[PDB]
Amino acid sequence: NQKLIANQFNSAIGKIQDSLSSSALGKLQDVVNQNAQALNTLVKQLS
Amino acid sequence: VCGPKKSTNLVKNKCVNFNFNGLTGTGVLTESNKKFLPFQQFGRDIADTT
Repeated sequence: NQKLIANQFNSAIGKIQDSLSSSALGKLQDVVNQNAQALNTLVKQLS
Repeated sequence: VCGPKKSTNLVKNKCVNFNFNGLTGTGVLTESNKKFLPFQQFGRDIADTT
């Protein structure tokens, strides 16, 4: 079934791009948002 | 009613102590591209620093 298996793999890889061009990286965006919020609170405590 | 208030002349592009009308600080003065409204005196940023 080699040709069928290669075709299924190629279309499954092609759907990852179309899912990512729409997000799904929330676990990496949370870390950035938390560190920026903590530095902003530290700086606003000087007033 | 009070006395007069003296003024020196401003120097750009080097580290000074400044005093603009009761707002003191220390830093480097440089010409800007910001445009205020004609009643505003100074600007701040997100963290409320001048």
